[PDB]
Amino acid sequence: VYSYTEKKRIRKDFGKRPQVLDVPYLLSIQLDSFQKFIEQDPEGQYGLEAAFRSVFPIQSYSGNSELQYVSYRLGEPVFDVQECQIRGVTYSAPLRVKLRLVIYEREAPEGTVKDIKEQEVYMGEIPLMTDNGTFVINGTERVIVSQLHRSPGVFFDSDKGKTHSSGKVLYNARIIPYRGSWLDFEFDPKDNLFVRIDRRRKLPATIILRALNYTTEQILDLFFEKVIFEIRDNKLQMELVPERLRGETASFDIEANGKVYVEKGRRITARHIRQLEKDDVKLIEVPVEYIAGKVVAKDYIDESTGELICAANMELSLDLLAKLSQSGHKRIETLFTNDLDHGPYISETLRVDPTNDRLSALVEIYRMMRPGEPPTREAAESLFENLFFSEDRYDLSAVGRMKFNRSLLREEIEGSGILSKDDIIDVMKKLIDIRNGKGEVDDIDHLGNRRIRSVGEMAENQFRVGLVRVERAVKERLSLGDLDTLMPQDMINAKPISAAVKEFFGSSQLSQFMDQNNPLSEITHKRRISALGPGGLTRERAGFEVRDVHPTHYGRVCPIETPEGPNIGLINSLSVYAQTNEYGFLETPYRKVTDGVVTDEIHYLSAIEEGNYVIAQANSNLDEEGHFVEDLVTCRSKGESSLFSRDQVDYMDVSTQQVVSVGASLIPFLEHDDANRALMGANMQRQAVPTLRADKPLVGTGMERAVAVDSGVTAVAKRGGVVQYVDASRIVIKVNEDEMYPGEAGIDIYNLTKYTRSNQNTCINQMPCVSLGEPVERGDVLADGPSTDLGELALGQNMRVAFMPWNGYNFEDSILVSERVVQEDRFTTIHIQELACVSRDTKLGPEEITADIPNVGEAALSKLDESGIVYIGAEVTGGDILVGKVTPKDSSLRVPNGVSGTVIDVQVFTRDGVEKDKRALEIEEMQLKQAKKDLSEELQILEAGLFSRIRAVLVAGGVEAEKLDKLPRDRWLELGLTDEEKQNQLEQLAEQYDELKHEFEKKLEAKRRKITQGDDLAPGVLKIVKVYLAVKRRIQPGDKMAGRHGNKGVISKINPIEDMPYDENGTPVDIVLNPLGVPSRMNIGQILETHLGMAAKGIGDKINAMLKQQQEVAKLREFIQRAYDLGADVRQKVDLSTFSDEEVMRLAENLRKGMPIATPVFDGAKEAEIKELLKLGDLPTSGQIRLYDGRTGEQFERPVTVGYMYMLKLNHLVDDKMHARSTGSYSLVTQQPLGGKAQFGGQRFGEMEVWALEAYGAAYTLQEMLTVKSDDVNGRTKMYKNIVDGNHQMEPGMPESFNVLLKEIRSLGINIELED
Amino acid sequence: GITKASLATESFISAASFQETTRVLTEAAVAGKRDELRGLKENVIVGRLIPAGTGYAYHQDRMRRR
Amino acid sequence: VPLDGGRFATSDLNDLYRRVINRNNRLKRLLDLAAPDIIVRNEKRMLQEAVDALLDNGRRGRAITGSNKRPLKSLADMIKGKQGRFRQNLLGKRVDYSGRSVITVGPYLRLHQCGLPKKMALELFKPFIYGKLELRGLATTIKAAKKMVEREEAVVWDILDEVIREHPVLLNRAPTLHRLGIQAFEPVLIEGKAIQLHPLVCAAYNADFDGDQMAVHVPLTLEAQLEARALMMSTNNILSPANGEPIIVPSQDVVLGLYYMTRDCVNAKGEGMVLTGPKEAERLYRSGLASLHARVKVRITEYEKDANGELVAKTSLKDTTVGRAILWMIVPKGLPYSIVNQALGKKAISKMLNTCYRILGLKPTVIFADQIMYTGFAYAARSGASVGIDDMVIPEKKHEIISEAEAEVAEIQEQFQSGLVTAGERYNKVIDIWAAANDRVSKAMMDNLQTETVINRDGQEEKQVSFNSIYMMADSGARGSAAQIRQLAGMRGLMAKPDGSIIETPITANFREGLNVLQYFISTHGARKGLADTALKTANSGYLTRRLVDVA
RNA sequence: CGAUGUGUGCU
DNA sequence: CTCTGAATCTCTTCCAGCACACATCAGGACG
DNA sequence: CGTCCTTCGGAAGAGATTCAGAG
Ligand SMILES: [Mg+2]
Repeated sequence: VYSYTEKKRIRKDFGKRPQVLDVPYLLSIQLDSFQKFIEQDPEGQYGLEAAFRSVFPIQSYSGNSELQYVSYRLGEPVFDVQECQIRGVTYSAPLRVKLRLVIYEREAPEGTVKDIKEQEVYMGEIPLMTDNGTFVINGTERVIVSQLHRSPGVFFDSDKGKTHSSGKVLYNARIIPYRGSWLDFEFDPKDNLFVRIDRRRKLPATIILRALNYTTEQILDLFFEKVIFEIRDNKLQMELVPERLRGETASFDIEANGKVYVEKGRRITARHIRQLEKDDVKLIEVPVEYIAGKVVAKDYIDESTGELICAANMELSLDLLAKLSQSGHKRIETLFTNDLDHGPYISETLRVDPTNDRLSALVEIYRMMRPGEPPTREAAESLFENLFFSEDRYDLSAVGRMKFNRSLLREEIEGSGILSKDDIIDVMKKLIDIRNGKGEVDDIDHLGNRRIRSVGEMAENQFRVGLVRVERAVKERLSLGDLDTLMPQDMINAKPISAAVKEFFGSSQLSQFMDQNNPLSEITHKRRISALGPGGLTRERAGFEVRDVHPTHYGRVCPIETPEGPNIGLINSLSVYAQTNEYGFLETPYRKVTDGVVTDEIHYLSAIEEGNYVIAQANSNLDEEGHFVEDLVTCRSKGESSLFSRDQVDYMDVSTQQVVSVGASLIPFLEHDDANRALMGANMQRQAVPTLRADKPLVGTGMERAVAVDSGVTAVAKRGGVVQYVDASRIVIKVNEDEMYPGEAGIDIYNLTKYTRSNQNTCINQMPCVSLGEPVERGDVLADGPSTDLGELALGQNMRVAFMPWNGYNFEDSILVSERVVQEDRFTTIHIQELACVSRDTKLGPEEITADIPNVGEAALSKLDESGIVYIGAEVTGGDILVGKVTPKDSSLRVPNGVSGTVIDVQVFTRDGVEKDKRALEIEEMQLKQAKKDLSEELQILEAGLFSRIRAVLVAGGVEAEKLDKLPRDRWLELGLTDEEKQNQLEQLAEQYDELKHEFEKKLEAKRRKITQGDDLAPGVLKIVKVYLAVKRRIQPGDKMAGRHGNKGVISKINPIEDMPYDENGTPVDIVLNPLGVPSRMNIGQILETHLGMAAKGIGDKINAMLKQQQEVAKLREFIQRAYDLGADVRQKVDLSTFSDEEVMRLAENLRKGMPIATPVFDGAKEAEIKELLKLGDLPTSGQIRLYDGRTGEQFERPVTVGYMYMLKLNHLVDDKMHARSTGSYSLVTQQPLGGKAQFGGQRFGEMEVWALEAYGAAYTLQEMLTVKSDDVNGRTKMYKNIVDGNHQMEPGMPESFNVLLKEIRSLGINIELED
Repeated sequence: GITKASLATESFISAASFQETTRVLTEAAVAGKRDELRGLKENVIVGRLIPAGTGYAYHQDRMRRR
Repeated sequence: VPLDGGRFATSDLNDLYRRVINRNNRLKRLLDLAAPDIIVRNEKRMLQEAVDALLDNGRRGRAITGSNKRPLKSLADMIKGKQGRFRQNLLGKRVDYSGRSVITVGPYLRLHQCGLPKKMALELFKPFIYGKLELRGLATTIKAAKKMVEREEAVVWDILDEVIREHPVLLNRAPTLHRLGIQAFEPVLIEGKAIQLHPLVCAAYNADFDGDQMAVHVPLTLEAQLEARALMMSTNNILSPANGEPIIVPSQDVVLGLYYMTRDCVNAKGEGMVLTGPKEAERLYRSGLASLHARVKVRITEYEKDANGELVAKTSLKDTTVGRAILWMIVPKGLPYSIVNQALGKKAISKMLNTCYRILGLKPTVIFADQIMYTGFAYAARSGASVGIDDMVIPEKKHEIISEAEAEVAEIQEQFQSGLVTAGERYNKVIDIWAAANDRVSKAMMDNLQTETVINRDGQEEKQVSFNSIYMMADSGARGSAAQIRQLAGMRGLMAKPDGSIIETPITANFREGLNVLQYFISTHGARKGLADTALKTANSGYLTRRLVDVA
């Protein structure tokens, strides 16, 4: 089965690996982020209510007051989306927050409150979205870019290489707080650890171990184990485990029980270790001076005097041995410090430490945080608790604690956001072990070390900024809390809230502006993740590796979609089938594989669990149950591409197209060409400009349908119905009864989008495509939007192409251009320039609006009305005065230079309290009657539906159809009929009728007010009237056009038909390209496009032959069946038998110009299939058919491949790129020409060409350039005199800017002067 | 080296066009510096001719007039 | 200055002065009313901070903002930076009498001249035509002449033709690496908005016709026009300044037509028949009665300037192709025939032009290379040598040597099972055997694409070199390479790893057929690596050449 | 009658 | 010892050119 | 409205500090 709409024009499918998954909904990201953001939801995570539970309740300073949270609510926005876009407001809804105050009594911690009070208090507005997800700020639709950042949490790196040239790596443990200060570790080449907070100085963490109140013995107990010597009978034998003997050389003759095992000088093998462990002897006799090299683990004070014989962090000597021996301390504790196994770092790190107690640690910390203050006890304590123990000042989220536990191989996934000592100590233990030689550092470029934030997350962050500001203000004003008279708005201040949200959506790099020239460009402007923004790095301090792709991106990040130049590999976007973890990672589907059967499911996987498994590729020849024909197969282990066994794999690639993004998805023949030109062609397809007349491509990919659906450019039928009424502006659909509401009748009434202005000054417009009286489908498009061709997305166009040289008109990127195309007008663009005209109240009174325009030409006056505004419909030239705004003594609105157009629309916005003149009131009444007629016809056709439901009730229950229609529609209810749910349904619809009365009255009056009400403007201005122009631009030789292959080009010259080569039929080619562009710029797939489109067009020509020269359904039936079967393994699966034979007429009219052909990305066609179509066509093998010259009329030797190419046009129109300035206005600070084109600016003359002039001897030239033509007013006035005299003589005088800089240094404390 | 000769330069104005102009200004201020400018870029900046080609013959003439 | 409204376009300098005068007035009032010394001490410290921030904030470790969380700009920062005074103002100058658009070719033009838009000519030369019309009396004043040329009347174009009769023009490109990026030319008035350019200047401009822009410059005084027509005239600009290279070398298309031209096959029309003059060969070939690429016996005549510039006439009879004689009529007098007596490659025609300038001087060399370019585009358009989908001819030995290297890496893996090879041993063995296999397939496709033509001679058969289109396009040396067609026809290389070592699996597929996901993924990685290298290479080269012009 | 950012695009 | 360089430390500074478009400018707070 | 107010580099590199090493 297929859609009845798809029965109009089916696509010839190609694809050999069958699918298990369709295309999911693409705009889920923004919807889910914003919906988890705002919802009346429990449990905090995630969204607004998490921030509310964090910030609330707000209590007093134990001053018997507490403001508690209740709820929040938002009503509708005051306006629509559309007139709001016309208006220049956000589409935002009133944040109405339910809050209750409780205030206690004197000695009432738990006692009775004196007053409670609760209100749903207002606090600002936040923007609601389009159902396409986006926001509009002030008539301008901007898009929030989600930001790639790292993971918050601990990380272990080395930072090797260029550190001190010692051949020595470093090691750094790096903790990233989700909210808090930086805290990282650092060693020496001399092997001692230090710590910093927020890139500050190099001081150890053993001082903060002192600050955590740990003794030296406790620290050595933490980070080390013990080695026990004892004062004994003779020579003080050692307790020994032979694992401690591993990897050593015997200092003396290793002996036990008087038996010799290892000689002195021998290295200890594991042989003798296991032999002595068979023997199991700890106590072994040691020499007295060998222990002098050991360092004691603990302190030893004397027994009699209680005085320190020897402290810890201290090596030994025999005099100390006698001093403790004459006291007789029978325990001696040392550390196992095997210098390859356990480096002695911590003991000597303590040897560095000058501080002793917790308090000197506190003083040193309090000094090093803020230098320039005297030390203070409680201030140091509060500072230390505010470092990483304060919930106010430090936290990591659930993701942060989870990845923290992931770093520690724990079990509990959750915890707090502040630190414990155990956290820091275990991180240090891991760091010591990485210093020792166990464990592995990890790159940042692993995607699990990265994380994309959401719109709701960063919105919650800004919301939290507003919350902490307003709670500081409230706890300020609750200290100012005036009893019995304060209400829950008397301390409110939504101006930080509003200022924060407006600064965020107004001034953010991530909030940037939508690209409206392409539905695909809009959706990839949505589907865009950056490496910049707040918390983002800097491009000028980023290496290659952070820009260059990592194999974790496979199946998750498209490798061939990024901008170039200043930001490469940093604005990388999402793939097709990739999705989003709850924890900000990239879950991704995989076809589960059993022992021999692919499980038909998918399953979502993390980055790190991809290393656990081994994933089968999509082009693996299974046999109908997962029976793969080999047992060894190319897979990856941990992104480790090599051939792997069949019983090893448990997972499989879902799609052959899931590896790329949606921009690459429409690009055929990728498997033959290079990604440079592929990425460039994807960029230029993003750079595409809309045409006038839509037409489908011939090489489809199947992705076009779901992209055109998910892009909001059209009307998807939200219900399945029957077409009732069609107009060019709205289409009425009568809803079928199955999806119909039980009460409140309704029919689908959708309004189109007509000729209107894009964000990029082009023609966004919607076009109907269906017939009246027609079955439709729920979830289906209804009318073509901009650059959409009959339920499909069709950007460019396709034309008659071939490859040969012709007189250098395909020289590098030159484009041979037939006259036939500019006859056919199929690349005319329509542009809309909008201007306004403000009415500011200024000095000497304001400036007026009417046509009192003195001392001007009467032709520009006669175009105006009485009110001073040219009429709608007026084709205008350049420089034409538009609205007369005379100055009190003229600054009238005028047409800019070089532009023409036609007056199409007037919009007026006048300040409230200002009288509108006759044109404004007249067009106001015009639009009033317009919307009045709109609402009236809505009420009347809903009335038609209502009494049609009443008629459908009276089909049964005493039907009197002749006694129905005689009396009018009203009392059709109470005719002869039972007292059932028929008549009760009629009563429901009568209540609906009275509701339509009251509702229509109140909506009509509200619309009267909204049109009537004055417009909020800036202070100073009185009215602003917007102007709309109709600009048409066909083509001119010199603009920039291309195709889908990185094949940039410029139209050189429009050329007649009599220059075009033509076949033996005489049909002239349209555009001819370079042969030499093919081998060097390695994009061979355009030749495949040429052959395939040539064959498809020959098929469509035979179709149009059998169509025009008429022929029955049977022969065309045979031909179309042989066409849609077509050779190899297909999933078309259609038959000609199941057709109404008149849709076949409609689909033949759809095929008379060409054939829709689907093309997979890496399951593309083969050359034998191409030759099959050529034999199915009337077309030869190579396709290099001879042609004949339009000039000489001879056969071209070595004939050329001809065909079609679905070409592309760009928004590089040279009228907005040609700019010249003989003499214009001058800058103020230096009397110099400016730049730009709006400002009529001059060309900047840089210094590279000054050096080029220095390679010449251009003495007069350089002198007249930089002095006369830039800086000196005297030189340019005298040169002006010379030119109006014909004279050629100059005097430079002095560069003014030279004097400017000299007086600037004179403004500095510098005696710089000029001598004689 | 190529940054050494740019700093070690009589043309302090060319050094001002080069990096660490502040150090150039401090060194010239403690120098009490006065410069017959010897070159190209500073003479572009002051807006006289360059002693390069035709301008070099003019500067031959200019030295000949003094 | 005000903005649009009562607010003003601010200067942070004025805020600095405001803060300093505020602090000073408060300090002097504290001096007036006998305040203690710690208070006025901190007051003086704040004043010292304010004055030093007016001097150089940012030299201090903390710089303050006024708003927008963006630190303000001090006087030293008014001086320095790449938006500094010499940077932004004193050298880089926005200058009148100039005009920027996108350029094009217009191949019929000449090197001394250039195409130029008529409306830009109307724009850029207003006071000239003002002075000329009031010189002819047809203009009353500045106002009348200005309104008449704003009307764009019929007579102003004639006076424009008078004033742009011989006035030179110059054009700039923004990556101005070396001096030949700007040259002097003669304007040709063009209906349109683009700028037509002679093809032999483009490589010196290093500019593709993708849509790159150039701007123009107006030589105002007469002496500047003298300078440009003397020094920066493109006719004077014939060689590299870096060495003795001819910088007017033809890039791709005319040399393609000529490499097509002076080839011959063994067997075609009039093979080895006799003529006496290339006029006759031209009359045969325009009739098509003879072949283009065939041996032809002609009588030829050359000249020899071995006296004191006096050219000795002599003649002979050669057997040669057709287009060599056709160009030999275009060939001026004092030349040998041995210079044009071969397949006439890219460097061959380059050194031909070199010797032509070294011997026959400047101007006949110039106009002769011009006529070369004209007839080269002529016969290139007449030929119609396309490219085909079957130009990439693939030997059957491809998959055989694939199977060979497959068996070899299988055996080295079997040795790696028991450990007969280690990691590095298997690594080196595998990279060498894939390199050798790829080189063998390269030799296979090399011979397959270079000597495939085996045709009759009027006899049975005879081999000769291949008439493949892409092989001849590479064999011209214009575009492409043997390694690049090796990437096309054969398999491509052995791609490296992200570190700098290599990946064990090469790209064994070709560009002619489809890849997997994986080989495409790896070569994509290498391509992105190369593109980032190009961008940061430009970033390095900028500051490089900055110091290079800063040193001597 | 602007100066800063902010992204965009061509080399 | 006491200076002798050397090594090693800790703070500078800079980094291609062109065009477009858009936003924001002192605003906060109290008379 | 009007007015008054205050946390991602790689280079040298240029000293600055320490050390070793002694005499
Ligand atoms: Mg270019």
